[PDB]
Amino acid sequence: GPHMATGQDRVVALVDMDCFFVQVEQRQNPHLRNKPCAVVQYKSWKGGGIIAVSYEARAFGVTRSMWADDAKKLCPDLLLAQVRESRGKANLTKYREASVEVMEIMSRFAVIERASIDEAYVDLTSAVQERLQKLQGQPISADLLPSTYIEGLPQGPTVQKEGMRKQGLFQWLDSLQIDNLTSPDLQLTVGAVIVEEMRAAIERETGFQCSAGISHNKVLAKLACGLNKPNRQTLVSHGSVPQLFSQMPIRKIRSLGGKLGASVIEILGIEYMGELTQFTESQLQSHFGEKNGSWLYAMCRGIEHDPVKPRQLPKTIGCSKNFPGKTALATREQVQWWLLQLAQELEERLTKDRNDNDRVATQLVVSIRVQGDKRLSSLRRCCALTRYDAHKMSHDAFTVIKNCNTSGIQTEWSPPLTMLFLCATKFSAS
DNA sequence: ATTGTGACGCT
DNA sequence: AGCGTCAC
Ligand SMILES: Nc1ncnc2c1ncn2[C@H]1C[C@H](O)[C@@H](COP(=O)(O)NP(=O)(O)OP(=O)(O)O)O1
Ligand SMILES: [Mg+2]
Ligand SMILES: [Mg+2]
Repeated sequence: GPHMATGQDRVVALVDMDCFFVQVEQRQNPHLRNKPCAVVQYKSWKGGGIIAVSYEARAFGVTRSMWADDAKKLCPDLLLAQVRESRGKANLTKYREASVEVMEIMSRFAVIERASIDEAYVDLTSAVQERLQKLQGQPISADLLPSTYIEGLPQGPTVQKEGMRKQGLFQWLDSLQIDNLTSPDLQLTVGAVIVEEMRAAIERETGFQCSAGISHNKVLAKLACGLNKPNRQTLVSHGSVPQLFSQMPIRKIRSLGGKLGASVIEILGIEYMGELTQFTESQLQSHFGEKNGSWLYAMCRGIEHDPVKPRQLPKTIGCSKNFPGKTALATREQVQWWLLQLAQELEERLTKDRNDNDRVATQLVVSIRVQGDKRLSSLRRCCALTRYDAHKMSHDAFTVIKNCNTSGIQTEWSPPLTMLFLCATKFSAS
C-alpha cells in the first residue's frame, strides 16, 4: 500500500530509427524513396545478405537475414542499395556517421544512452519537471501529440487507424489530472510532448523518421516503441501494464528473447509476462539467480531501475570479417593480409575517434573462429595497444594468435580460419 | 554461407 | 582475463 514503490519515479523514452540503413540510402538516392527497398551486404553469394528493409518491402515478406535472390522471389521489384566495400570488407562508416547526426540532435534535449547504432534511451524526468513548471497548470492539447498512441486506449463503452488513435488520446487527455505536478501519468504525457518535439527535430534536421516509446523505465519504453512503428510514438502508462502483459509473450521483453526467457517458460510452465506475478521473489531467485529473480519480480509488475547511462559514444571500436565455407583462411600469408586489412580500417576509425572525442584506446583484443567450431568466437586474446599503426597492430595480432596454427609447416594454417576480429578497447582521456 | 557489429554478465 | 549471452 503506502510503502509499495510503483516504479513511477522517472520518465524514460526510447527512440529508434525506422528502417534506419534504408532511410540513410533513401536520403542519398531519391529514386529509392517510398519504394520497396532493402540494404544488402556483398552480392556474389545469393545476391547478398539483407540487413535492413523498408516498410513497403516488409509488406511482401522481405526480412533481414534473407538473401537478396530469395527476397526478389517475394518482391520482384525490390530495389537494393549495397553497403560500401573497402579493403575487401563491408564498411559501415556511412551509417555510423548518420547515427552521430541523430544522437547529437537528441542530446540537445536530454542526456542519452546510445543503445545501438539507431537507438538511444532518454531520461526526461528533469525536462518534464521544467516543462511542467513552465506550463503552469495549463491542460495539454491533443494538438501537441499528433503522432502519439496511448497503449490500452480507447477502451470501455470509427474504423480508420488515425480515428482510433485520436479516440484513445482523447480518452487519456480527458482523464488527466493536470493540477498535480507529481502525477506520474501527467509526467509521462509531458514526456510524450517533448518526444514529439525531439522526433520533429530529428526529421527536420536529418530527413530521418523514427518511432519512440515513453514510459517509466527502459524496458517499457523499448517495448512501447515497437507497438506502433513506423513514424509513431507510444505511451505505456504504469496502469496499462497488467492488460499489456497479460498476453505479452515473455520473449518480447528485452533480455528475455534467448535462453533465459526459454528457461522461464519451460521451468515455470507459463507463456506471458503477466503470469510471472504469481511467483514470490524468492521462487524466481531460486530458479534464475538473485539478480535475474529480483529483476523478473519487479519487471512483471512494470518496475525496473536500470539507469539511463550518460554515454553517447561506443566504448569499443571493432572490425571483423567472416570467411565462410570454402573461403576460410588456410595460409599464413592470407591470415597476415586480412589482419592487415582489418587493422587498416581500425586505424582509420581510431584516428578519427581520437580527433573527435579526445580519447585513446589502450588494449587490442584479437579474436578468431576456427573451422568446425559452432560457437561465434573460438579464441579471444588481448595485448597492449600503444600506437595507432595498422602494421604494428596486425603484427601484434598475429603474434597473439600464431600458436593456434596446429599445422606442422608454418606456411599453411590449420585448422582454417572462418573469422578474424580486431577490437580496440579500454579508452583513456587524451 | 549471415554479417558486422557492440554492451554487459560470469568466474 | 577469457568466455558466453543478448540484441542491434
Ligand atoms: N542482424 C543485423 N546485422 C547487421 N546489421 C543489422 C542487424 N540488425 C539490424 N542491423 C542494422 C540495420 C538496421 O537498419 C539498423 C538498426 O536496427 P533495427 O532498429 O533493429 N532495425 P531497422 O531500424 O532497420 O528497422 P525498424 O527499427 O523500423 O524495425 O542496424
Ligand atoms: Mg530501427
Ligand atoms: Mg534499433
